[PDB]
Amino acid sequence: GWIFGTTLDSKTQSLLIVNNATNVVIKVCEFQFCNDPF
Amino acid sequence: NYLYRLFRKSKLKPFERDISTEIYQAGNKPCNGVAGPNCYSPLQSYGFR
Repeated sequence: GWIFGTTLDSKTQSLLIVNNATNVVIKVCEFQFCNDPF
Repeated sequence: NYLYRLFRKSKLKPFERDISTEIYQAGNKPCNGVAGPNCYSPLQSYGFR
């Protein structure tokens, strides 16, 4: 996956294209907790 | 209830949106979240009558 945004900080808008082994692979919402996941 | 934005440092590329609100500054001294001197609210009501 790849995390897109301008400044994060719940001020501008972000994008959260990810990928997994399930069927729901793309999940785009306004989030701020995704800083450095693994 | 209806609102518009009239203060922005830059322009808008077509088909884009901006829902954020802040306190605009057009001087050297920053507002730092204070809406006082040289600190404008960029979102202003239409005031329809």
